[PDB]
Amino acid sequence: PQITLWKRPLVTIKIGGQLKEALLDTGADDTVIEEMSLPGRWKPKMIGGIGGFIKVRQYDQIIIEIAGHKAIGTVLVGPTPVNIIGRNLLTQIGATLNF
Amino acid sequence: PQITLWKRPLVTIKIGGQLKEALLDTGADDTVIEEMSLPGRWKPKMIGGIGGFIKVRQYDQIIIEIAGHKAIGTVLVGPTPVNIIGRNLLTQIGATLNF
Ligand SMILES: CC(C)CN(C[C@@H](O)[C@H](Cc1ccccc1)NC(=O)O[C@H]1C[C@H]2CO[C@H]3O[C@@H]1C[C@@H]23)S(=O)(=O)c1ccc2nc(NC(C)C)oc2c1
Ligand SMILES: [Cl-]
Ligand SMILES: [Cl-]
Ligand code: NA
Repeated sequence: PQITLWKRPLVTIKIGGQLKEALLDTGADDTVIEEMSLPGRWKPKMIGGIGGFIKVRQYDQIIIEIAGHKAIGTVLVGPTPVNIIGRNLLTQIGATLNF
Repeated sequence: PQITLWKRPLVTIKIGGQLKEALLDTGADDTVIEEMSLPGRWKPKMIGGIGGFIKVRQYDQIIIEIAGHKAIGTVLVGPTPVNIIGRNLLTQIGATLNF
């Protein structure tokens, strides 16, 4: 699709069999989702956003569907205010910015 | 242009007579620029992201040139770690997300 930006670019994602809403975010290097259970091991990561830095749990090689497109990659879990799909998975679904 | 997302989508902007680098950010509702002077009236505002909130000055009806395209809108000025062009100005240059 072609998504205009008059409203937030929210899409449905599916992770762990669950549907969630997430924001397609070209200003995010990585994908960050609200607290949930994911399989496997995690590693620590610090991420800096507008209000300072927070600690998240990094899970690698996680299967996630984004707007009907399949991706398999890194998901960070932590106290983000909204689920964000960042460039690491936007690239997997072929997304570009155009003007 | 078509901007891929393998790296941060940074562009040059002109604002307040100054050239700056800024992130084209579909996850940002508003445009937020690092501390600088702008003319006219302003009012305080709080905006929240990962890490929490920062206080900014809200200036309305500010012209910005973004990658060569002029636009007008509200610009928030405050201690953001990066200059962000948010949806309120991305729409005016006709930016879309495509995949
Ligand atoms: C988290 C998003 C929902 C919103 N942000 C935009 C993001 O694209 C930021 C932009 C931004 C800010 C500060 C530093 C870098 C980028 N990304 C981000 O935090 O990525 C960071 C967090 C994580 C995400 O993936 C990696 O990217 C960095 C570090 C890791 S925001 O910068 O907090 C932001 C911007 C304008 C806004 N306008 C508003 N208005 C409200 C009142 C409706 O809120 C705003 C919040
Ligand atoms: Cl505006
Ligand atoms: Cl349009
Ligand atoms: Na003004």
